[PDB]
Amino acid sequence: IQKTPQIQVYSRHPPENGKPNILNCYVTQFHPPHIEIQMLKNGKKIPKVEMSDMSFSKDWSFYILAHTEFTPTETDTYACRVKHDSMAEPKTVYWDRDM
Amino acid sequence: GPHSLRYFVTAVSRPGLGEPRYMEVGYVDDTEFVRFDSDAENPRYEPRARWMEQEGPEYWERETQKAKGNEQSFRVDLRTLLGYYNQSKGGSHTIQVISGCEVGSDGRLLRGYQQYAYDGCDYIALNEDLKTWTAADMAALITKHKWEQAGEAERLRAYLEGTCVEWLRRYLKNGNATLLRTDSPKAHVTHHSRPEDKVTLRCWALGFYPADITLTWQLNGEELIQDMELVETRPAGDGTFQKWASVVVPLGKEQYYTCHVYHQGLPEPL
Amino acid sequence: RGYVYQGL
Repeated sequence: IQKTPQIQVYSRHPPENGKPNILNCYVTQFHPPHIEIQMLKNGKKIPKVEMSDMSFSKDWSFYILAHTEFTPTETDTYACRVKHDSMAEPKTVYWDRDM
Repeated sequence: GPHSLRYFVTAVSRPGLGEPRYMEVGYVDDTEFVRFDSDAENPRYEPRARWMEQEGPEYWERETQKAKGNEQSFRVDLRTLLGYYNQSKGGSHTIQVISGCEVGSDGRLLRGYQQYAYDGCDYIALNEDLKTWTAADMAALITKHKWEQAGEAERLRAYLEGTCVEWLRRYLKNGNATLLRTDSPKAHVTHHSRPEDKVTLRCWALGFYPADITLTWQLNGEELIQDMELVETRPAGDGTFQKWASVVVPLGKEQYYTCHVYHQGLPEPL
Repeated sequence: RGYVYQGL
């Protein structure tokens, strides 16, 4: 049928305000393969974001590892959003860097 | 121990603009090693892992060829199922498949496979007594009484126990000490007020390969559960992975807790 | 190696 993504936003290493880190988004469990993925710094869609290859898993579900560079502050806010056919409106995900 | 040589395939109907997509990636163990994907300048079946890149044109070419032979083969399959089900050519349709053999703990065959699933849900499977097949749905029964008819069941046996093995070991030799070589993790905890009754502490398992680990909070003896929040396991750009688990510990009574990370490239007691 | 799948 349609399996509904379950997003997962996170850095690569740890946050240190100043040090130019990588924020990743990683969408899991979906069917069918088409994915609208956007990563958003304070409401304003950053455009330099890297899809990786889409591959499936034994459940018959797909997975893709998106990400983009960044340089964290207390000020800034970073989110990921997924537009997939199982959910109506897009599911955004906010990054807690104590998570 | 043993090994894999699975082949996961995807063909999607892209109705309107676009001819069906074709993707085949052959994994080795979990170590990803070959791909083909109709959405490339040169729709290529070329490498992955440097080691496959130490081969030559009769493996590439016949096998780029072999794949393309599959592209079209499927793109016919898509029209067919569509029929079976009495579907309107309109939206996308998805055909997946996993194929392969596990090498037993000595160099021969302890496992053999063949799955088909149309639009996420099982369609066909080959059942182990590499002769019986199982029709998942009402219309997988259809291929049954044909696939069985001709020799597409019997002719497989051979691919598996044969080629799939014979071939499989070349790979497990040319990229020998590559397909393994564990990755020692580095860990810590990070106390976080949440608040003044309690303080969430949290465990950091990050920097490992293979993909697996098993973290735990042991309150001195008792292995804690219901206090446990688990992140399930996830890749981190680098091809390192990461995981973490946490607990809601009485403010004050923090030290009385123990963090536990266990992984095969870690000689870790308790 | 790869397989030459057919039928369906």
